[PDB]
Amino acid sequence: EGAFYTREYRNLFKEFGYSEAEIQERVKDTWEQLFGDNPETKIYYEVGDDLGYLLDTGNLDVRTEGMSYGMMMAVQMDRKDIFDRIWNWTMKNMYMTEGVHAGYFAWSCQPDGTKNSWGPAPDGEEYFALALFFASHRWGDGDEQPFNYSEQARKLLHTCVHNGEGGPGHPMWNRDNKLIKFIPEVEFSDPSYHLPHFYELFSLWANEEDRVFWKEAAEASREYLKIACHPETGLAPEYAYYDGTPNDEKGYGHFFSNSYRVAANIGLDAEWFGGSEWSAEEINKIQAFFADKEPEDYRRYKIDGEPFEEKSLHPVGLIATNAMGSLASVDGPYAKANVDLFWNTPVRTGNRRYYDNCLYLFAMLALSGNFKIWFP
Ligand code: NI
Repeated sequence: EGAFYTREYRNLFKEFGYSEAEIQERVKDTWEQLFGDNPETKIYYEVGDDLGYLLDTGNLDVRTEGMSYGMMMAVQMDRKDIFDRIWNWTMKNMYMTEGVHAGYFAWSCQPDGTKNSWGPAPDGEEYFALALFFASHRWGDGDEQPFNYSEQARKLLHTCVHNGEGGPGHPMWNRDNKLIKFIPEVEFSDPSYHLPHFYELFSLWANEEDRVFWKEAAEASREYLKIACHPETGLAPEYAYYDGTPNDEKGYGHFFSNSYRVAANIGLDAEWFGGSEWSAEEINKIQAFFADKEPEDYRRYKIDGEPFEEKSLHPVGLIATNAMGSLASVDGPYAKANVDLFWNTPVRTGNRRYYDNCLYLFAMLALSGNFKIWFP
């Protein structure tokens, strides 16, 4: 039974023999390397007294993926100061009041706040919403907008479901199949965006008129991952059609950066809402696939496992996600090896560090029993 029910979170590092003191130290150190004055590893930058952002180092921009991640990290770490800095920057610079995506958040901005696009990225929105609910529950709603966290969350999820009913906009979920979309104007998806464990919580906390929908989306997403993951290797494509098969029209049909998150998501869903035979077997497949492969040699792979010449752009993120997946198969043949590999992998430095280090901190939180549900 999941932590949602027991309110006890598995400390998998501890269960696998790491000391409580060393785990505590490693979690704090990871946070400090990302959010403190450690220029080589840092991804969070403070602006003035009331702003802050996470920098996508690989593209020199600020993304809703990163900002929503940073808010989730901040609430998990009980850092309202950092949470509010990031959320303030997000509302000031990213929230759109004009155009077909009014009510959503521009997916990419320059560090100065200028929007690079008026298109949103749904995986940002869903992380903003849950981070905001958690903020409301840990700290209480603030008296001034936009710090009325729970209202902001419910408003945002309203738009995600209902956009287009009163205007030219489009929803971020397909209303018929209850699946999250890659972007509002397309009819295909991205397996890594599927967060059934978030949707379960939305089914308790969103506007009441959408609570049944959110339960249905949770179930739809669990079913969708079964068809999207390769049956032998467990590998999911970056983009996939609603039928579960890869969308490779622009090269996103393979196992690469986006896909890494699928294992992590399965891990966290198992911890929060309970294990399943499917999830255990799926993590066992991915870990089996990587068992005989060196991190230095990790590639892009077709989902059937065929390797490309191209190396993984984010091999540390791949390590972190595979290790976080162990929460879904704690007795799995490779579960300990994956957790140990992660323990022995430092936080990343250099221009490509942002994505790896985000996945890294999520894995550190989850594997130490510190990626929690914050209830009202
Ligand atoms: Ni120590």
